[PDB]
Amino acid sequence: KVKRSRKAPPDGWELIEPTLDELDQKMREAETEPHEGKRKVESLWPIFRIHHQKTRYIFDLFYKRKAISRELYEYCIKEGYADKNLIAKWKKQGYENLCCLRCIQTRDTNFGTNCICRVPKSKLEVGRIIECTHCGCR
Amino acid sequence: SNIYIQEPPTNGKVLLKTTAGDIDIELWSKEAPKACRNFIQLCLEAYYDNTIFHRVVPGFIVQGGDPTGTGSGGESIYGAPFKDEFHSRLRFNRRGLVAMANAGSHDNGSQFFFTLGRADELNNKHTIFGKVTGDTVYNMLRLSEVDIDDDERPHNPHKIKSCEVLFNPFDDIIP
Amino acid sequence: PFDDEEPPLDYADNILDVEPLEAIQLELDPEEDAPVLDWFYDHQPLRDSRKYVNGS
Amino acid sequence: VYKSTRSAKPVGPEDMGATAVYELDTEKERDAQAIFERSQKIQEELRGKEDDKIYRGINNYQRKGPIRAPEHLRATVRWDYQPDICKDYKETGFCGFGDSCKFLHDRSDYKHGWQIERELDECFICRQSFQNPVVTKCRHYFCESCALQHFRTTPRCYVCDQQTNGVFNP
RNA sequence: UCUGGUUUCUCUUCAGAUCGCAUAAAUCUUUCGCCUUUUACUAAAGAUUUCCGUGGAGAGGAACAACUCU
RNA sequence: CGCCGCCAAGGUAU
Ligand SMILES: [Mg+2]
Ligand SMILES: [Zn+2]
Ligand SMILES: [Zn+2]
Ligand SMILES: [Zn+2]
Ligand SMILES: [Zn+2]
Repeated sequence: KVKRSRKAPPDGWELIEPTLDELDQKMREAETEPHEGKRKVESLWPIFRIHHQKTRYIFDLFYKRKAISRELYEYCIKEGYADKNLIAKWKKQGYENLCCLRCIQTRDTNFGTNCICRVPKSKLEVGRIIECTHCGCR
Repeated sequence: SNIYIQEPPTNGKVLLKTTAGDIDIELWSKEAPKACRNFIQLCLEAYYDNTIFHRVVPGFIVQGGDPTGTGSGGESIYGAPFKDEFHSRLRFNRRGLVAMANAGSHDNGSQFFFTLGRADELNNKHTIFGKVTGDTVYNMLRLSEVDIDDDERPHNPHKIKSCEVLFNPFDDIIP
Repeated sequence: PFDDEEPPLDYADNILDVEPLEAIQLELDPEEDAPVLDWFYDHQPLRDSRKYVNGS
Repeated sequence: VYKSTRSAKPVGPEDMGATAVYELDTEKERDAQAIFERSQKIQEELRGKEDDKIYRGINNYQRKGPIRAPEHLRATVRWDYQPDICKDYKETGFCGFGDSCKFLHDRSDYKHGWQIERELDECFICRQSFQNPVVTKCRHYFCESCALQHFRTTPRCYVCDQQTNGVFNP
């Protein structure tokens, strides 16, 4: 695959290589299929979901578990297996169960506000199974 | 020149011997990993010995890969049939192509077919995973005789006597 | 390089895993090109270094 | 049967057509530009010699002409379907311009290319069995007793009322 | 002992400096050269803009902001 | 001391 860093990266990359390879294969399988049945945007939900779970895997691999080093963490950010600005949003106090970056953009919404995905369910009304049209669910 | 072969380059080649002659099938292992994997595995298991060609539609298709000879016997080495793997550069615009035979959804096993012409009705429906090197395509053009007795299954169908593997990437084992 | 009635190669499943072969990549020897050896072939020559460049 | 060579190399070149040579005309060392270059060169070398009569060839007694094709190129071909036909001379027989019209003056109304393209893509009287089927003067195959009862009805035939004239044969 | 700040992202007008150590097109008004009428034109001057970028300035954050210039 | 490299509307009616 494309590595674009000529690094021959250090430890530990051999233990995350088949896991992230399987996540890349499932991301290709979520990219490949046609849009029949999936209406307009719900074919675009699982690629956001799998990038979220890949970034969360690197997130609790480095911050929570403290097993992988900082150099290979910055390497995985620089290559494309993780984000740089999204983990800075996960670093903040009030939220780390975030969907993706399309609910924080207050001018993506024409009414000048955040989405309904970033709302606590206990203060929202009781039974509604609402899902974000930009991000996918909550 | 202006011939424009219009196909991605191949990787991996196998030899297949029938009573009609020798066929050197070269595969697209990169553009179709699982189908080529199943094909090289069933060639390495010597699974296609005594396998006959049970369906001939002249000018359109000639089907093989059935150890039973009825048109429904297909057993992959995966336990379950695998997915369809399509490509925009791999279409049915010519003869000499090899594709897994399908019956609707993601159902592909040992059951495959050679092409005999223009097959535009099969586009985005079957998994192309290989072609045949020319100077040997007439050994499979001898497979299309009008001796069929029915829509399929002629009198004496040709059988595969051996299946050699000339190049073998992603090393596998027979079980 | 490619004929008519052909889509432009569909860069999702063609060469996404294919590595490039080789660029020009002139071999610089050490002890004569030693300060420039680490960064002469880099799309950003100096970007994340406040000693030589301004910034990003 | 066509036996194979048993090799791992594929069917053709590795570049898949990236070095098309376009050798339709005369090749590089034999082209007229190369002949003119050789003639010009040997006229540049032999200068102090004054008629040494080894004569060197035909053109050497003392890049224009056939110019070399670009070897790295196919010409971008287009199908010029549109004809220039004198319609008023074709379907009518009199063009108003006479010989001053720029078009063809053709009258062959044959098929064009696109038309070929979109054409290539696609007893009885009693209604019983033949109880002795027997004939009359005028081919009318009747029965025996049924035609006897028919003659008892009318002296003529049944299909076209032909004059049987008492003539009834097998 | 007190004094205490480089980058990145968004508005804010001024530009008179080879604003850019280089340099595109269009319009008008004239002179030409191909020209049948015109758009495509030729190439010189005069004067306007458009456009790819740039210069210094007011704020709001964030990025090691606490390393430390003072 | 070495110009010059060409498209279309103008015609087979509405
Ligand atoms: Mg007029
Ligand atoms: Zn969220
Ligand atoms: Zn999201
Ligand atoms: Zn949302
Ligand atoms: Zn005319």
